[PDB]
Amino acid sequence: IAFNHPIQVDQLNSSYFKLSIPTNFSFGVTQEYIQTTIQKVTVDCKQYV
Amino acid sequence: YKLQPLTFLLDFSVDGYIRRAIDCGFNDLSQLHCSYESFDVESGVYSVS
Repeated sequence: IAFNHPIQVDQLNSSYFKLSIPTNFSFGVTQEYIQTTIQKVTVDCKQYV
Repeated sequence: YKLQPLTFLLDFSVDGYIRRAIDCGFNDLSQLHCSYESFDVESGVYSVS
């Protein structure tokens, strides 16, 4: 089991607030196919039947 | 005129005496007229045997 690891930040008692700053662009991803339409077909009566 | 068993769409006027009939067997358009059970069918692409 290795799903118990969480990235964390520490709250500050002082009025000033601690924060985490990004430094790397690290671009690149893919997006799921949306399907949009289904194949269109018509059965022919007196042939398939 | 020769007689054969046939499926005929029958249109009846106010009198109820048969005035207009459609022979489903003769012509592709007549088969389409028998479908929808209407003398005139809306324009569309229709499959035939």
